[PDB]
Amino acid sequence: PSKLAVAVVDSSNMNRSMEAHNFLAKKGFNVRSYGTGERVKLPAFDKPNVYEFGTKYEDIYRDLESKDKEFYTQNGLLHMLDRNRRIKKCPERFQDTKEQFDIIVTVEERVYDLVVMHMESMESVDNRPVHVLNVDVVNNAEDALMGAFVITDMINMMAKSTDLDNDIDELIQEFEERRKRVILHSVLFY
Amino acid sequence: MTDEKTATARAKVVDWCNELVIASPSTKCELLAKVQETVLGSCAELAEEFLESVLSLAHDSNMEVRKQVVAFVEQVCKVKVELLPHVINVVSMLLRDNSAQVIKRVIQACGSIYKNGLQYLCSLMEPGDSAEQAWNILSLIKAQILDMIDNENDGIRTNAIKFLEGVVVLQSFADEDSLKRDGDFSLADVPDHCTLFRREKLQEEGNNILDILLQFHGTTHISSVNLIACTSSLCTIAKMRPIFMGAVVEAFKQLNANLPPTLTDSQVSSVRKSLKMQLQTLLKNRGAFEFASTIRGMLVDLGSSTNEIQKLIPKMDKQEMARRQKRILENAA
Repeated sequence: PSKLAVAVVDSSNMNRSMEAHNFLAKKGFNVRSYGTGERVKLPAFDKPNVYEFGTKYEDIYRDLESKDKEFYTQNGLLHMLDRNRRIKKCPERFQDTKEQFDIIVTVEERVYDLVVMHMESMESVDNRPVHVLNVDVVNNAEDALMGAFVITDMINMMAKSTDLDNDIDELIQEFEERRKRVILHSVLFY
Repeated sequence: MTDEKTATARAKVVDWCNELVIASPSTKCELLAKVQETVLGSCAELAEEFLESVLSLAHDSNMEVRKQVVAFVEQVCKVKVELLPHVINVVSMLLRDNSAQVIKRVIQACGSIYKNGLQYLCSLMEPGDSAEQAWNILSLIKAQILDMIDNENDGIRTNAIKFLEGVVVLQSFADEDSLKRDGDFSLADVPDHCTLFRREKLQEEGNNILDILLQFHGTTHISSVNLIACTSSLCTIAKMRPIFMGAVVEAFKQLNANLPPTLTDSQVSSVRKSLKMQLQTLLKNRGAFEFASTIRGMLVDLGSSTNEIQKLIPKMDKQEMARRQKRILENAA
């Protein structure tokens, strides 16, 4: 709708960012998504499915298919991978992107810290500011869905503004009240 | 020795510059993107002849078009900085713009423009009249953006704070404790043979801009975005120029003790999280030696553990500490 470049960031770039990516893209937003982790982690507690960033969603689908096609259909991981492979080729790492945004949405405070640490670690060149917001999304299919609606609700309200910089703090303040949520908000520079 | 490349590129941009006068603002931005790529990239020689063609579009009614002109002028000072006196007027004029979106883009571009412009002007041994004109416009640009900290737009204020950060850093002297940054330029890099301006006068201005930022940072009705932006700009200044370390640590100490009552609960948490990060960064600087206990105090107030703070302090030899411990003792008397 608006000319806003939006990015949704999580740990793996699998469940929470992709649920929000999918809904924001369907609303017509210029959206990109990233993961803040070292590697892509998929669900024993001590036995996870680990992949490097840049590994195709299709290859991860056919890897967990050949591992156990029945188990990974019952836990909904193959259903998730089906959605992601339709959105883009592979999960991407935020720390490696050269893309610039107007708004960056993190799904948890731990991710927020990783995004802020990373952008602060780099010398600013363009002196271009970016709003970094945190919307707490619990890492499970049901909460990733509810969360994606909140993030879409928040980005839509912000897209309506004729001057986002001048209205953003009041918009967050009323959004927080209505939705009974805490939205951490920082400003970083490119 | 010659070839067809320049002529083939000139024919391509002549076509593009001709379409501009009769193109839609949307088509104008597409054309300008192509003109920039060729005239300042692929065939860099063609840049001076097609200047006025692009610079005239600074008057266009569409703000996107005006923003594209800014993007072009910013590239000119990066690759063909000798053209600086011919493009610098447009920048100053565009700071008088009605659209806040245009103002923000101009302030953003002025960061690299002022650094590249300052580097070029003090490099000339026999500077002409055009050089004195360009420096006069650059002086006015600094003053223009300095006024914008009292602008009614929050976005304008945020960009203005960021611009002023680079000026303070350029208009001060680096030292042993300064963070190693590749393209770092200080007053130490400004020659004595330079007639255009004096090192002492730029330092005086840099100190005045810092004093303004320090005061701005301590106001009671500052926005959360402006406060976070100002806190990080003060952190960059102190880590780049540790002479300012004491001043910045004091500003941070005063802020943590007196959070503006205009901040919301979320804004407080956001401001304190950023303050904690800035303090962690400063503690890593060798120049923060004198303020290590003050910084520790604040980090404990902001929830850091003893061991998290301890790991940040740089390892120093006793011969280095004695030099510092004695320099701190002689300066106090």
